[PDB]
Amino acid sequence: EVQLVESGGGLVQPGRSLRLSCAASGFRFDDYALHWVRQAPEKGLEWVSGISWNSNNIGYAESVKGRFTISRDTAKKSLYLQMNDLRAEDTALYYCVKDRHYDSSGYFVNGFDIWGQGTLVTVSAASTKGPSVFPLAPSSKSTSGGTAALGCLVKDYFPEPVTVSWNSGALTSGVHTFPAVLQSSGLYSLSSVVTVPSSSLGTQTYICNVNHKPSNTKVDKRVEPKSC
Amino acid sequence: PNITNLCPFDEVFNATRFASVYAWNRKRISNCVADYSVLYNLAPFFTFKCYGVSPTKLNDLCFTNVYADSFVIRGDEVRQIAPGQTGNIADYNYKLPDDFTGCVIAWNSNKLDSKVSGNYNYLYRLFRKSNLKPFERDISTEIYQAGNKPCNGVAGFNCYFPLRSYSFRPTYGVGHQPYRVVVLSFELLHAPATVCGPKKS
Amino acid sequence: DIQLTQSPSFLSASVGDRVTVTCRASQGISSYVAWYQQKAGKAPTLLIYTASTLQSGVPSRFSGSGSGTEFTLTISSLQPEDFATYYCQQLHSYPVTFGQGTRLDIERTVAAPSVFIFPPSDEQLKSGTASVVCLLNNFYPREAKVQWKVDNALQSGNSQESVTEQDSKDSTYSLSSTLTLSKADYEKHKVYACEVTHQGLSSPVTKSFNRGEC
Ligand SMILES: *[C@@H]1O[C@H](CO)[C@@H](O[C@@H]2O[C@H](CO)[C@@H](O)[C@H](O)[C@H]2NC(C)=O)[C@H](O)[C@H]1NC(C)=O
Repeated sequence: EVQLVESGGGLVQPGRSLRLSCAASGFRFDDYALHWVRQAPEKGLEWVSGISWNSNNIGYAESVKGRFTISRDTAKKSLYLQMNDLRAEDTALYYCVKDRHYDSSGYFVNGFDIWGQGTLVTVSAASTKGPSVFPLAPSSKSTSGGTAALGCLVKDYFPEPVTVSWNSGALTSGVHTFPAVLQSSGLYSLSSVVTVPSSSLGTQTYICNVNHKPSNTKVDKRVEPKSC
Repeated sequence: PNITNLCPFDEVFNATRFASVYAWNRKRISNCVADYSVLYNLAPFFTFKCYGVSPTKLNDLCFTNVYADSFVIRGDEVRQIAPGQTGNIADYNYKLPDDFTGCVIAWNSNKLDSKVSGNYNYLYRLFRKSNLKPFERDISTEIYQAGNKPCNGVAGFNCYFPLRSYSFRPTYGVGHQPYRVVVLSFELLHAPATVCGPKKS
Repeated sequence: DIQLTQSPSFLSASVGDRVTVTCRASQGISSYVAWYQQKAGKAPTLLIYTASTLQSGVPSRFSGSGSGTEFTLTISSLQPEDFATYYCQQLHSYPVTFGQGTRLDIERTVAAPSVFIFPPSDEQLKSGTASVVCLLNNFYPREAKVQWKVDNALQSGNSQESVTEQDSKDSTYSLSSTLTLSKADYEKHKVYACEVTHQGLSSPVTKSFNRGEC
């Protein structure tokens, strides 16, 4: 089996360099061309760089040229993409791929056959913090047909996406957690809501458990209907 | 006799990259059983012109050893690979001997070695002081200076770089399209009878 | 350089039908084109190269055709695992260029989304921020439109939205709208309203509340 493994990714800040490592196995390394591709979240795909079999034909994208360095070593079966002068635009998932006919492009037979799982690289001007939780108290306008909607609002947790559980995992049906979004200020936030019949409102207590590993902050916040 | 493992006739005829003509590669096939049926069964090729034996009866005979070479040349000049022919590759790159007993295989590779911008991985030598004795390879890159004044590794009139680079493009005619060539050279001294094809009892 | 366009951005289909994706280029690139399939959160794999030659281990239902500046990918029969994303790739020059991407969706029954609007919590107000959330639930067509209307005045440039993945049980979608206001701006207005337009909704339905009403 042919396998490619990516390593070295993570979080950095603008103005600093970084290095990666694409280890390869299962095929002869010296008779195949390799490429580095990047993908932004929910933004399709985009090409970054490519190399030839003997390191003679190298091509870069305009918006990327003059900043990064591709280098292949056959001694350790390794491919390196040295990074320089990072910005927030480069935050993406990186794939290391292997072309099929020992040369970059233009030939009749070409194609990206084997794609690595890739690594996440994020560049930012902000630092890890604790999230703030404001519960979404259900009201008479949040219920319809005997079923009410309620949830929790967690905001301003920067480093990593957060996980939420309802009733310590007891309440799972009818739960929808929207994907995390990037606020204009540079901090992440999302909302998780659940629909429950109004017959249980006032008799059952619902507490959303929000667990954030990077800040080591475990917050459980109750949600109860508003009393006017 | 005994021995059944097939010879590696797929490593050479299925290789992705073929070495340039000026610096060719030499391969030894020994201690195995040959299977020439696949060669003319699968690959659509031209010019199976063999010297010293009829192509039909390669299965019955037994051989001493098999030497396999491989390179790529221009389309119009594939006829130059034969004893008694004169040409740039014949004189300076690959020269066949007067007494030859073997076959040559040439097939088109316009769908493999053609580049839209232009291939530059294939090179040939253009000029040399003298001819080459058969079965000799050259890796020399030093400047040959025809001028009286010694250029000594510089570029100028009466001095030229010995090597020249091919450039294959899909828009070329059939004459200039690249051709992959593999030559098989035999010897029929038949003392050991080690590497011959299938036979019963 | 050479720009490539996917004709259908999203295309709904059902099992056993015929679908076609048209990747159109700007210049004449002969037959240096390829197609790729990306699963849900997985590394994309090759499907076809030179638009005519199947690579390996690919079901015979897939096929491709085209010439010049037009290419088409054909699926003879649909299968449950065929739901994925499809990209087209140029291979003529050296700055390679991928298409904007085609996403396939399941085919099902129109759903009228349930509209819920929540008032800002008091705990948030003392922190200096105000937010009103417009909630859309269980609508089959992915496309929709959320309009923010405050004091009978349209609002723009200060709202964000997010859509969940298609449900594995109800095969519907959920949409949430987040509107950001300062504490001073929140108290200045009187009524906050949300406008929702949807295929399964005959007329725009507005869920709203008054600032001075509980
Ligand atoms: C070269 O590689 C091919 C892989 O495609 C080997 O297998 C042959 O593949 C063709 C393609 O249809 C078949 O028609 C042949 O029957 C296959 N050969 C077999 C099964 O022995 C091929 O053997 C390799 N070697 C060559 C061509 O000399």
